[PDB]
Amino acid sequence: GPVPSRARVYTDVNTHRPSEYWDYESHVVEWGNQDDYQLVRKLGRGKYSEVFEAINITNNEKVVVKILKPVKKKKIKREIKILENLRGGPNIITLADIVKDPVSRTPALVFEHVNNTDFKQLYQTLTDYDIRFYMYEILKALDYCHSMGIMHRDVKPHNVMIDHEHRKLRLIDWGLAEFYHPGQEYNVRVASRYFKGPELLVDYQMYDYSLDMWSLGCMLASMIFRKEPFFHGHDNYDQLVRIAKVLGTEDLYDYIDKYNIELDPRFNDILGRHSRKRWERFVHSENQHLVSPEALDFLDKLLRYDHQSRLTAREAMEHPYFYTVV
Ligand SMILES: NCCCCNCc1ccc(-c2ccccc2)c(Cl)c1
Ligand SMILES: NCCCCNCc1ccc(-c2ccccc2)c(Cl)c1
Repeated sequence: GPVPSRARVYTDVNTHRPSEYWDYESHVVEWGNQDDYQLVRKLGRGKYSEVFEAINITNNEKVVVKILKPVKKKKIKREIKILENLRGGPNIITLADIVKDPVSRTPALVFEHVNNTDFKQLYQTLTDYDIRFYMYEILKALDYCHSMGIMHRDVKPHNVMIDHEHRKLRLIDWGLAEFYHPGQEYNVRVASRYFKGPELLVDYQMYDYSLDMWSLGCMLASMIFRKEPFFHGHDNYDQLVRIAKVLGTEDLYDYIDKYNIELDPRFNDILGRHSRKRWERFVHSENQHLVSPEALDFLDKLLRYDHQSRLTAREAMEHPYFYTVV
């Protein structure tokens, strides 16, 4: 069968902690008052959620209310426990309350308000420095949650809120987040298609925090190259082919050989043969002002098939690409 794997960092953080920290099914939820909050407007719509801007009428402070379609109670408890565990961590969205609607029998999470600036207008005003600045803020969030034994598993631009006026960044939507336990086999149906790590696509279940580092690499490539998304798969199988068109098929076979992975038969007629591309091939007139040798070197160390060969969040923070940031 497949060769086992474990995280190179924070491997045993949950092993050395008591069950109260990671056994989310045993966590006791305590509701606040739904009457403290007045809904203002709809911000977005998720698979099993609706996000609203609200006002806490007891202090006249704006908040964010995430109403959850309670399709799986276990999943709601997981998200609540993780949010409670990470509360106060750098650039982590702050869970301020948990409320219930008794008539519809619906739970809601109340968060600190983040004034998100428009992402489409944020493009082409962003400089090389801004990308390095905001990439560093995301790394602080990831190094923190990984150090807390938690994998986000849904890193993408939709899950990163930026208040550009105050240079404030928050990593949000911890609904797919999970406790890392060495040796555990996780569900590969996590992250959004374009941000899915090769481990998920080849059905390698013993993954870790390094999955978030791949997703972060997809975001960096799309920002510096002005190509959204960077890896444009039309399905989960085609997503690996899009990756293989860049990283090449040679290294892909080295990765599946190292972990003794069996490729799904669906990859037989679509994978083909692809040479390893130079990152400099993606440089064009519209993006060259955001690209540098240090950005390319950093990108090359995140976008690796081998999850163990990717920079951890702390190693990434020490990369020359971030020498210009505080
Ligand atoms: N006269 C009472 C004024 C406050 C009314 N409360 C508004 C309110 C009602 C329900 C909810 C709610 C909706 C879905 C799930 C969980 C909670 C909220 Cl956030 C707010
Ligand atoms: N679901 C709420 C919508 C949030 C939109 N996110 C805006 C955003 C803007 C820029 C970025 C960004 C900045 C620097 C480097 C890479 C990415 C992100 Cl992650 C996110």
